[PDB]
Amino acid sequence: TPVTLAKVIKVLGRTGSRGGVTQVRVEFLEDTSRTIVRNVKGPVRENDILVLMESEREARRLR
Amino acid sequence: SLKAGERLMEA
Amino acid sequence: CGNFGFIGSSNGSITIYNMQSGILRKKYKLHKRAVTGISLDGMNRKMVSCGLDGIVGFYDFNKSTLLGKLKLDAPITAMVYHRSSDLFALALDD
Amino acid sequence: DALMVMPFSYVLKFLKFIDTVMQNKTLLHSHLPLICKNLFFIIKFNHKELVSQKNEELKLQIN
Amino acid sequence: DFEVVEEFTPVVLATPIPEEVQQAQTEIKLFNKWSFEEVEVKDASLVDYVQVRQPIFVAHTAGRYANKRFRKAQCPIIERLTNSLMMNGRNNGKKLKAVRIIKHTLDIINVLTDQNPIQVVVDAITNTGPREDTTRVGGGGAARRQAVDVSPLRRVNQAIALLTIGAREAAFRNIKTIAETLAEELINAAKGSSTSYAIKKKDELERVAKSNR
Amino acid sequence: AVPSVQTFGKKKSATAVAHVKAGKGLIKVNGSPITLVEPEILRFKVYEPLLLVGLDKFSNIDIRVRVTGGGHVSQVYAIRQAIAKGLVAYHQKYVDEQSKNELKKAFTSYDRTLLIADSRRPEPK
Amino acid sequence: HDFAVTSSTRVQIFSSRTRQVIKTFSRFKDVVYSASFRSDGKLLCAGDATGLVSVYDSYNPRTILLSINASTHPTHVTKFHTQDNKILATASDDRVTRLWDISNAYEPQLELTGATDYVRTLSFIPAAPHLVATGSYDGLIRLYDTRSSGSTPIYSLNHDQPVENVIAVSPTQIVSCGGNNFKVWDLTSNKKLYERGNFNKAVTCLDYVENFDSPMQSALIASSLDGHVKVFDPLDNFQVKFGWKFSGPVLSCAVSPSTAQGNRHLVAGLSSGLLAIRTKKKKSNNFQRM
Amino acid sequence: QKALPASLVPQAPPVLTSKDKITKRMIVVLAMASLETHKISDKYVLLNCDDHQGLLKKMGRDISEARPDITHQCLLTLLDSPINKAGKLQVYIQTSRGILIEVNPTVRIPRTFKRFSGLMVQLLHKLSIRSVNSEEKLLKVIKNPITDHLPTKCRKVTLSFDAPVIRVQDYIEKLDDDESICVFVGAMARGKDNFADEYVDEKVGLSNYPLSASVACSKFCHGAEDAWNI
Amino acid sequence: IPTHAPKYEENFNPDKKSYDPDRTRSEINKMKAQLKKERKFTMKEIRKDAK
RNA sequence: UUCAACGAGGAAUUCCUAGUAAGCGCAAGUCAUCAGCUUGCGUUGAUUACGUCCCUGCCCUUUGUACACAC
Repeated sequence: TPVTLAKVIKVLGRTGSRGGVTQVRVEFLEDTSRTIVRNVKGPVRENDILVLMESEREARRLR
Repeated sequence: SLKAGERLMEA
Repeated sequence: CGNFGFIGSSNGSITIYNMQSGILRKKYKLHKRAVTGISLDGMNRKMVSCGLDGIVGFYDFNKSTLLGKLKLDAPITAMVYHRSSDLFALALDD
Repeated sequence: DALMVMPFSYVLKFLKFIDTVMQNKTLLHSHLPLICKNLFFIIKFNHKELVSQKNEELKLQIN
Repeated sequence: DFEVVEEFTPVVLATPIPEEVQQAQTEIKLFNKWSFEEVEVKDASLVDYVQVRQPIFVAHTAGRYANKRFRKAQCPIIERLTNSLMMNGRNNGKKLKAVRIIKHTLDIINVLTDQNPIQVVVDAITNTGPREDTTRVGGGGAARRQAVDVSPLRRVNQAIALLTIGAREAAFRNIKTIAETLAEELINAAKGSSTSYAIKKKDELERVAKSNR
Repeated sequence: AVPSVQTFGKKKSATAVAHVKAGKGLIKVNGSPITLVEPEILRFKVYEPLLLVGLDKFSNIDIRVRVTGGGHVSQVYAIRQAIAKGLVAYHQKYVDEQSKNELKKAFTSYDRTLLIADSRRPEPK
Repeated sequence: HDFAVTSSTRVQIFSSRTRQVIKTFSRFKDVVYSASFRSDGKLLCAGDATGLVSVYDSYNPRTILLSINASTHPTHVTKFHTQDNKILATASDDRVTRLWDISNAYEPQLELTGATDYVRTLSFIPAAPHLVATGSYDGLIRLYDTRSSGSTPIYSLNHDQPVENVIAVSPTQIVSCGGNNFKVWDLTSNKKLYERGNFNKAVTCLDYVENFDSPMQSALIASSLDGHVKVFDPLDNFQVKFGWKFSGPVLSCAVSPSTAQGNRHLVAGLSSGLLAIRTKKKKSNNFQRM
Repeated sequence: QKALPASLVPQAPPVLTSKDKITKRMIVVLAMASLETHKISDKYVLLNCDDHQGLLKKMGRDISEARPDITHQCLLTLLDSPINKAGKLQVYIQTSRGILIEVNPTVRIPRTFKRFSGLMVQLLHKLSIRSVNSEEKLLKVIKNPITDHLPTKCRKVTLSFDAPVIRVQDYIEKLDDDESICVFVGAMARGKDNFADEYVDEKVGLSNYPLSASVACSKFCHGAEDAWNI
Repeated sequence: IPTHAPKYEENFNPDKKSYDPDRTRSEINKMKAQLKKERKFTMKEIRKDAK
């Protein structure tokens, strides 16, 4: 399965996420203008790259 | 119990 | 900086000594005929040498590489480096 | 934060909402600074993706 | 052409220094054997978290990496492997034993697969770290999992953890020791053979995330 | 009568005094050579002040280190600190300042704990 | 400068300057059969009568590096590749040799079958690294291209007697011993060109020397179950030049390799249970200023 | 052309446990078993539907859920199945009170019921049971969750009645050469078949009829025997 | 697969100890526990009435 | 030869964020306490959080006041 890479541009704050899971807003690398909201598990900061097995799915909250 | 942002999104 | 002095010999070899302690630091060997002009940047970063075989050598100074070498059309007799604008003038043999 | 959580598809339909609401000039003028604050933060935050969208419908919408 | 003279007398010392030791002043190799140049991180998003750009002489940099958040993303990954190797109640504190068995396992990684063992362990990290995982979305305790993505520091953390504890359980009561089981684990994880504990665990975590995505 | 220089290297309770003076090039820790410093896996932790800057700096000076206190790894960290800042102080006082701060730049680019220890701790959160 | 002798259930590395056992490998369960060094001389493979190839590193008998579990039959010959470093060829009493990658030591990377009875020897061809010549007790030196299927030889050389050893002299010609003679085979033309039968009983083993300090530029020596080890010169038509007689039937022999640079050895191990080594050996500063 | 093995004398199969996470096997998990003990004053018993009128109602619970007989008759079926003799199975059970018990293949579970009751009392209170020959330890309470003990490559399905019905033979030859199969079967008298939602990715069934517990076990075992040629 | 029989006692009781088949080592363990509890209770009581 | 325990300890539960957890020994025995031990002292020294109020709780405020600008 072809995988894609996406750089964090903004760690979303004050979302009501479940603890240990943080929403994040990533823009792609093959077209560095379009973004998608993902939600990651470990510690994340800005401008680091993370690996999306799919990109056809926006993230809701977790709670 | 939603919050701001998702209430605005569903609206 | 006042730390380095540069000697250009008639057998074409630049030697770089320390002005405080008086010992050889480096030794560049590009030219084969007499080196008539040596100068260095105002930031000690690129040096420029000109010999009377008519090649101007451009070296990096911190790294000991050469950045390039330009062959003119006459043997060069004198260099003057204007150091703020980074422009040096050569009195050629023609 | 409420305007930063929402993705770009919701930003595009937010622009559709603003485009419809400034035809009804009654509730445009009773909510002018709120519409201005929200709309300018939305496109200021999403400016990089908005100027990479290619659709004359949205171009005429913004105008 | 052009050549620089920068030493002007052959350097000899009164204390005799071994020839390979004074050969080590032209390039820093790990244990004076394994070169750090041409060691790339063949998976992006993990470059800037597996650190191979400051070469070291031994995996015992006593620097302080646990007082800011992502400061352990620039501990050299050989030393992160070593520190993760020295953990259980039996082997706590014994960093010199951990460094010595890391030296032995890089020697036997190279003698089995005749390539750079730092490149082998870097490929093992970037193949082991899972790229997706599940959190348990609670609902008070409704047993349903939701697939999340996973950040690269967590991928390097869980990569080193999976590799080291896989080497422990693979050395638990067999004839092989921790150095030989870790060598087998790092080789199999580097090529990605699905015979290793580590990438079988990665495939299970990624498959469960694909399931309840 | 001789140009000489004394520095100190410390980790937890080990402490190492290094005397550097002009000489033939011999580096001696506790009387024995530097190539005998056990635990023999950190001998390159002791060596890296030499290999970071070249042995042509040590070709004209002789160092001696006296190390007391501490344990094995605290003693090798005291030795490497004493050697590093002793070479820097010798090139400050008796060789030129350009080689002095070239040595400081090389050691600080490798790790500044060759030159400055981490000394007073903890933090009361 | 060191050599490994495979007796029963131990392998002893002797030194070529003291001729005493420097190191020994005794943790085999049954009779160890073959023991050879890798081409880098860094590790040592030993095939054992239980079909367990165990490769240690040389000069460290305590670290068994990996134990390939080959066939349930006894594994009788184990040698690394001479060009490649990470492949090990083991033939066994299963009438099938196997090429193992020593990284993936679970399944054999290639399974060279095709021989009808008791494959006892491998050999590699010394310039083409894809070319494995194997020899069995039915005669019939098979040889395999490893890029192909590998279950069929590309051709077969009919030594009529059951072969005991096959070595490779040139990149082109190989020598097979078995029965009272040995034959040499051109390999580019699939064709026999010399045969010497100067023994009474079966030639057990061969080995070959090149470029060493000698009047003979090449030398093939042959060991033959009747006491004799003889040296044949490959440049004048494999004529015999010298020989030794020993106190019993000689089962295996070897000499020091081509670059020995010191005390040079000929070793022959007998079926009687003993080992025979024959070696050839090799004022004031004021006054000086005056 | 292919030779024989070097030894035709048949070895016993290697008995597998949780200390071997490599070998392909069949794990059978008896979920929601009713294994609780209780005091009489002087005596300890295992809670039945029949040893009491209202000990279970004094404890609060209902009497229909105290059925250790059905996990007994599942354990008998699994350990007399030929796949257990061939050594391709091990039996984990987990009590409705959240107690995980590992069951060795080498055990001889007693055939009558109250012998099994007296076995379960000592297992639940001593956490371990040795053999009469006392050389190994063959019935033991181990630590939750079960995924710490299951093999690292193991597809975990659960058994029910309302699910897309499969055939066990082609279902087991679908999975590959090192993947095991962990089959959560419920040992309840009745209940929702959701006892293992957090471990399982596939919820399947075997028939179109209301299938008893040990009949479901024996059906899956016989399908596995046909798929693995036993 | 070999098949061992499980060793367990019938009418198990955890609160009672196991029935050792020796009446002169189970007896010494019983009376060691008895002297320990009676000695502990005895000297506890005499030090608290001393207090 | 064959008749007790036991091969890292279940359910639950407690504590813990850098010279920290843990390993290791060596001394002392300081008017209370402690030797069925207590307190010092060094040696070796990590993994993972360093975010969040989603859960469990605890707390605070609900005129902005305190002086501009802004909200």
